Amino acid sequence: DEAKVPAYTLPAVLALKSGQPVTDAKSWTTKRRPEILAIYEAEVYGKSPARPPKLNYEVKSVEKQALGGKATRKIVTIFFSDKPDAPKMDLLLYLPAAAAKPAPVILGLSFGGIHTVANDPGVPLAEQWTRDNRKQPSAEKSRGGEASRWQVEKILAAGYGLATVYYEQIEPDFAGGMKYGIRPLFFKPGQTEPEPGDWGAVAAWAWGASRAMDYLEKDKDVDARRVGLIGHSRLGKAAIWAGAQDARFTFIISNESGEGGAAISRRDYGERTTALNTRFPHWFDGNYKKYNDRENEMPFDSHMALALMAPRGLYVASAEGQWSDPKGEFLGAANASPVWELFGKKGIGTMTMPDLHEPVGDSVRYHIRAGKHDVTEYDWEQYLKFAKAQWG
Repeated sequence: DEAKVPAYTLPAVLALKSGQPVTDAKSWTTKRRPEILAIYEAEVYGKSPARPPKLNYEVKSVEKQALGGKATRKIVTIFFSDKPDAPKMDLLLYLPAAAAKPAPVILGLSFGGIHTVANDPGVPLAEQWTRDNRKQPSAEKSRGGEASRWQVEKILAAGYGLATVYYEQIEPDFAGGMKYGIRPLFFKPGQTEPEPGDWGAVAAWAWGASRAMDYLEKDKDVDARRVGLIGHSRLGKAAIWAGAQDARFTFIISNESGEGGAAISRRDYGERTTALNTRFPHWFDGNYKKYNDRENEMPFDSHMALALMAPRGLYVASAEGQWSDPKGEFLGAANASPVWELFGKKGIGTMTMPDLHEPVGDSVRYHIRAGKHDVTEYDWEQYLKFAKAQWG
């Protein structure tokens, strides 16, 4: 019920903390954007390490005519650490078989192992984490189980490749899972746990997407100028911050990403933040918890986080049907859009929430669709049109 939504005044994305106004793109790039990035690094997602000077990886597998002659398939292992039994991740890549040149790639963070992304028997079954917080090999019945969320046939049809990484290889997603992930790798000598401004798990997943990018820009069959990033749900939060931190993504797609993602926090009284920091204490850094239930007012809201993409592409999307707030995510994008105008680009183009199946916008796009929390065939149809507008 929209009459029950509190009203509020958003922090001004185009004013500095002093109150001085941001007057042009120069001033955004040199003054305001660094200040917004610093705010979110300290109070929300946490400080991450710098880019590793050298990527340690191995191309484990390269096959032709995969997917019924439709694709070239690779599988690449990226090591976060020389040690043994150390954290590492398996990047799956499908490039179109007919590719005459290095091809654009959509990179994605996946909720399942690489065997869930297509119905491809050449792909080894991956060990996944379960409802009981155990890790164990996946059953063959699970192959292609996420296939409808990735629609690889449409992507190749459009002339593009798809790259995916299973996110829990970077850090498993349950409270207590940090010890199995990359964050312990960067502790100071005799450091037991993260300081309250250090990266949390969302930040860790984002940092992994950027190491996937490190590899994509070495692969001669990939157009390193034409990579984008997609994430769903909690991984849409990750994708927002990876986009903020990593200028190489020409666009990000953030599908139904909620609180700490695209959604405007001030549309409730801090209860989503508490629920998240309570149930998922690993997601955000220790400073974020002071904002629970408005015990402190946030010196930010989500339109500022989304503006960290400007002037690159941004697609926000929602589903009609729950525990989500689609209009909150629309208003995230619409209130970030002024920043794209500083650069001569077009944003959402409206402040009125559209109806079902009516995509709006140019460099910032939005749609709401029927159905449940998911990624569907309808979504990818609009995403691949976005991608064409973004890539030429």
